Amino acid sequence: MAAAVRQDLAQLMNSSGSHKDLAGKYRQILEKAIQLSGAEQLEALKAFVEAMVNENVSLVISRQLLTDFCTHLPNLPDSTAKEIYHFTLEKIQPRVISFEEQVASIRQHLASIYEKEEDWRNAAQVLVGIPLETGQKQYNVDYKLETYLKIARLYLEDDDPVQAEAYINRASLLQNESTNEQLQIHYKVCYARVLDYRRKFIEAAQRYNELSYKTIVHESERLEALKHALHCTILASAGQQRSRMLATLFKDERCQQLAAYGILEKMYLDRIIRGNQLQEFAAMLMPHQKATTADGSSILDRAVIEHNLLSASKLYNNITFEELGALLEIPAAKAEKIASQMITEGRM
Amino acid sequence: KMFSLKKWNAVAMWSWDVECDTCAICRVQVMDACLRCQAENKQEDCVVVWGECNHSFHNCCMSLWVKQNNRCPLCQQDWVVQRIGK
Amino acid sequence: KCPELLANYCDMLLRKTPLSKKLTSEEIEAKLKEVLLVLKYVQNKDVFMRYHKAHLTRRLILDISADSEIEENMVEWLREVGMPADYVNKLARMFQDIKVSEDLNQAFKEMHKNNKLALPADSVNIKILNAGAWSRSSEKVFVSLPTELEDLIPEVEEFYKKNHSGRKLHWHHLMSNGIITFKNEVGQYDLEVTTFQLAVLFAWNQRPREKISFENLKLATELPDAELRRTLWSLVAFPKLKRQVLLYEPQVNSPKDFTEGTLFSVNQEFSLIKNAKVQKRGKINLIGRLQLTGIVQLRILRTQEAIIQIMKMRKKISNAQLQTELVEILKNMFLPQKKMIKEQIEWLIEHKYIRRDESDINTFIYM
Amino acid sequence: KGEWGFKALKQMIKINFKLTNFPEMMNRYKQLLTYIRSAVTRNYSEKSINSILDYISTSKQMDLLQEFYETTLEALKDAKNDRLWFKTNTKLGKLYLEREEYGKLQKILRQLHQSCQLKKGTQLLEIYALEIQMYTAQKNNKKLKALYEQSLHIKSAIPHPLIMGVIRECGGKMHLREGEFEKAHTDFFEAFKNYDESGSPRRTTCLKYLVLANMLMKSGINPFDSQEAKPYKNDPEILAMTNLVSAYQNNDITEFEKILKTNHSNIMDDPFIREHIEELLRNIRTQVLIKLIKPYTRIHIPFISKELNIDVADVESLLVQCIL
Ligand SMILES: [Zn+2]
Ligand SMILES: [Zn+2]
Ligand SMILES: [Zn+2]
Repeated sequence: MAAAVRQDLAQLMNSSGSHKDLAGKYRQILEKAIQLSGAEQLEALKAFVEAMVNENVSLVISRQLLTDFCTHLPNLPDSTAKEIYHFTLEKIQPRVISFEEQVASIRQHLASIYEKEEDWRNAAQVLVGIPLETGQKQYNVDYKLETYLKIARLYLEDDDPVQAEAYINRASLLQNESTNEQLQIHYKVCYARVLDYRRKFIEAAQRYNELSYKTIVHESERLEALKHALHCTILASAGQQRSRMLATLFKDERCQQLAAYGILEKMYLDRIIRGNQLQEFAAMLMPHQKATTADGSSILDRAVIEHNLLSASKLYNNITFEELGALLEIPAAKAEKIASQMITEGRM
Repeated sequence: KMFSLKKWNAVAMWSWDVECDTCAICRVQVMDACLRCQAENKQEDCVVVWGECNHSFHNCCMSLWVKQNNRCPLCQQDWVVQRIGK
Repeated sequence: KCPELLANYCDMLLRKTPLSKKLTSEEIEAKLKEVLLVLKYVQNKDVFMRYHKAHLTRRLILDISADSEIEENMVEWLREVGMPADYVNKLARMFQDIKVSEDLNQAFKEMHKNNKLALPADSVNIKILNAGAWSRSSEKVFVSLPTELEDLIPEVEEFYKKNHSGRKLHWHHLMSNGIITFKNEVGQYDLEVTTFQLAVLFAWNQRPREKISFENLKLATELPDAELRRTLWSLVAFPKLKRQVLLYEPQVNSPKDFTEGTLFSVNQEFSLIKNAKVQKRGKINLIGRLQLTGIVQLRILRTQEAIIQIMKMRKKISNAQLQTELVEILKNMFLPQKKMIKEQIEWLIEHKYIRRDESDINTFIYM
Repeated sequence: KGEWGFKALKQMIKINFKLTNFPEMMNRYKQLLTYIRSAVTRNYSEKSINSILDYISTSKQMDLLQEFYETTLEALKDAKNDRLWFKTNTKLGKLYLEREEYGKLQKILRQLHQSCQLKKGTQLLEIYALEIQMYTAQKNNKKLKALYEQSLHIKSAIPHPLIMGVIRECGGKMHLREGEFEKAHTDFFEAFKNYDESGSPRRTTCLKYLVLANMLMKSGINPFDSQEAKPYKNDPEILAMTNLVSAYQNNDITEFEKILKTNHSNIMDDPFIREHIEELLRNIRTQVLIKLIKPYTRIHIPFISKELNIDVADVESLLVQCIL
């Protein structure tokens, strides 16, 4: 076929004196191969990368031309872009310590194109490969924070909270020193989402409520944070902290816009909640909050059961097990277990 | 082998990958807050207590612990404050 | 006071740091003891301690110590003479790390002996020391190492990860040293150089002697700008040198600064000859003595009445409790250190404001 | 320069040694001993590199090594030959254990009497560690205990960080056997810390003993939180151990018993956990019982039996023991 590029590249390789026309002819070849009949451009670029990777070229113009080719790469359909990115990542692998700058940008571009295709697994693995601690280059704090938040978000969208928490713990180290307020807000949002995904509902609710008071955040995002805080507080376990949080949220004036104001007003006054006034609530619950507790009961109708039990403690002096299960939907048995669990922790 | 080196002596320095690990007493990340400062809404100092050994904790966490036992919670060594950072 | 100069005397006795070849017998060690007595009489021991630590780091990281038992006993002698415990602990950690590094290097040489790397397995030595005691800075600077050493760092990193997984190794290129071979016409003389000097010398190696400019050298070595100039000072202004290896400077000037766009070039026929007569098998060391690596009085008055406040609040307290309460109170002010609190502790006990319990060494009593 | 002189001399020495022909070499090295010593400070580098080149023939050439070390002892009496000589002790002795080399090794008795009745902390620690290893090989607990109490006095030494971690491990085992867990926990933590930096085989073995000591400490604080022990959390050898730690704290019964039953061939093998497992499976049950009967005023014994997965008689015995 039309594989004549390799011979002329090899012939130019053994040149005696340093020159710049090689970059110009590379640009000419690439631009004339952009509009090509088939995949000959991909083969030409692969041969170019293979010939360029070899150490025989001095590392004073190799880096500049490599990053120029990397920056010119995205102006190309992603089908060949993914393949060429994988090829160059594999070819740079044997010697990485020299080209520690282009690898980062290449992996960032690969992760971006993977994310644009709704693929939250491979992009995280690609972004992980960037050496941010064990590397000879010194990256700025903002770059590391942004990469960590990106990886945490990608892991969260893949329903893997453990990895998201592990990679947000590192970002928490650099949060306190970075001066970018937008980065701090993004880190706070990511941490709140991670806490929500770990079934720690009261802490996530408190964090969301605190974030809702930030003036920098735009109004719609503030309302979204308030709604998430309300949902987390409602889903939280009964106790004094939850009661205080409910009172604080009820004191807020802007809480009437949310569609769950009736449930908040009923739960604030220690009123028993039945299943009739909850069916529309479970419709708007996020799917990660609808998971069961491996006991046949979802998260919602365990917090609501604990709240009913706590509220019944104010309007009764002594109650039998059968009557306690009659108004709590427990047949006879687990009502006693729930009551005993709610005690020995100071809740009731 | 012209214009080339012959013998090389490399020197490298190792350090722990994760510096600030979770506080053992409270189990929540050390450089965020304690349990009560966030609830009472003064959780802006809440500063860590890196000790002589290398173990980090919360000041609020360790304040209750030191009263009973005056040794490091993990390695049971003498507890003296080496450097406090925030 | 003399301070650092006195430390220089120690550098002339405990090891052959540079011009310290004048060693006679073990009796000089006794003289060193007298120097220790001076350290007891004189004040401002922080500078002396820092100079001693720097000298020990320079001697150990280069393996130029005249004696080993004397160096080991120096820690005990300094502890007996009286010094901060942090310095003694750091010295002990450094000695332990140096001891472990020999075994690590032996294991690396014995295990990796089939891949052949680039150089022989008996010519590469690896010394991994803990960064919490043997170093204080944490800034990384690129050096653009040559292709020969580009295949040795990854192998060392892989071996360290396999043996001691859980720790990250950050290579320090400033403290590394090596020996290179030159071919400057009349005589091939070995030269001892660091990493930056090696990179600077090897930059002009891909095209004979030729001639290169300052901008080209900076773009090739990719050094940290001004620091690169300092490296040039090592290769253009070598003290007591008849003829430098890189005998160039273009517009004369001085190696300190004002390099501008000087065209430095290596001298192919440079007269680098030992004793100025036939450099058949000479050797030149170019590293030299490099060893590259709220006012106080108004601020110290803050904490003493804080300690006295903690004491007047409660009479009975332990050391750990006192530290916890002190650091609990002083968070709004500056973050306390360890040395300041200790200094205040014996300043308080020496003024007899508090009583040290006899049964318990840590329990304190108010007055 | 005589340094390169005897460097070339030992070079030929080894060139001829590859062609065996020993008596000439030995006698040449013997007559060059004093000249090399006086001319240049020999100490470690050259003699130790010769020993490195020579230990590759540890099989056979035993008589040659023995006579080499004899002449090094009786000729290099000047200066300190001891520090590498305990290395010869570890090489020859503890290879056949109870051989009379153990009885002979006590020729350091003059230094022993000079120190005890100091400032030679390193040598004392090394010899104490060697004797501890030998007496552990022979399983003499009283001698190990006496050695540990005698070694506890030294607090002004700078040892290699493997010698210290052996006597610390011995002290931890002694404390565990005697019954003092408080010191056993810290002793095993110190032993693991010293093994981590230098060592290999007995590295993921002191961690397991440390975990067991912490679990015999009435719970409190997960050992897998310090920076030294976290990297080995996912190690296959220690996965059962960290699962046991996670089960013990946050009291539960089914997970603990399931972990104990599944890893029968990985936990219940050594004679150290197979004996102390009876103290466990009883502290966790006691904690569960205390946590369960808190909000009750009149409870049924069979209910406790169902909760604790034991029969009525064991529940009654446990209740009687707890009340008494
Ligand atoms: Zn804490
Ligand atoms: Zn706090
Ligand atoms: Zn500690």
